[PDB]
Amino acid sequence: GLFGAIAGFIEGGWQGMVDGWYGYHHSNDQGSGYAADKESTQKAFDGITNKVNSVIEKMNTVGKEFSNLERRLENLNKKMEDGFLDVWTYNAELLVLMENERTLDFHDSNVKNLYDKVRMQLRDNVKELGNGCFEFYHKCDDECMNSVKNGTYDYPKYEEESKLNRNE
Amino acid sequence: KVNGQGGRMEFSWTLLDMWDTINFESTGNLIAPEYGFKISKRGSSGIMKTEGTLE
Ligand SMILES: *[C@@H]1O[C@H](CO)[C@@H](O)[C@H](O)[C@H]1NC(C)=O
Ligand SMILES: *[C@@H]1O[C@H](CO)[C@@H](O)[C@H](O)[C@H]1NC(C)=O
Repeated sequence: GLFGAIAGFIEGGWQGMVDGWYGYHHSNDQGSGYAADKESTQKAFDGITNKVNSVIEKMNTVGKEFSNLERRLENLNKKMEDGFLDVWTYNAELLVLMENERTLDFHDSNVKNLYDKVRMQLRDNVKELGNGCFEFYHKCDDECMNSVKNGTYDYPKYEEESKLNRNE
Repeated sequence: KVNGQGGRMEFSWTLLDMWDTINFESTGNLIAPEYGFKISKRGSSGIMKTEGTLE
């Protein structure tokens, strides 16, 4: 879809990531694994909750009998109720479709933004494979991996080390 | 004939106000109220058409 990440450059999902909607996978000599990015996940959830709520709140708002001399009145009544019915059914079905579209794209965008964050952080200290993975030009241990994840990664620290390896 | 009868009874009603006095006069053919219905409670409700019963 729109942001080109989900079913995008990142080709599939992770059945392996159970803690979140979006996250990381890493491998190094210390080990390998899936990690959810709990912030982005929860925030997206809050957004979706707001969305569906607002759909409920905005939507949240007897018969009669008539004689046989009352044919036009009766029909006027029917046409009215039926009219409002048609209008509300339309509004609902439509609102649901459109918001669905928006929702999927919202998720896509979230992924894209996460990826972007990591990329723009890591710079040329890594190779960017284009599958959603970055291969490091320097040794990245669990502290460094967490630093990437928690947004703190140190470029100048691994800079020239990465440089030499990227070159040779 | 209906119910054996070719005669008829045509019924009319009214809502009598608080403190209002209603007056009847007839030289014949009046079918008259013995009783009349105070409204003891007012509010949202309706008439549901059903062949069913309460459970
Ligand atoms: C982020 O993570 C690193 C590595 O675990 C840690 O040393 C640092 O204190 C954290 N900083 C912030 C601002 O979250
Ligand atoms: C009916 O009777 C009441 C007695 O409480 C009296 O106050 C009222 O004025 C009477 N109404 C009429 C129209 O006579």
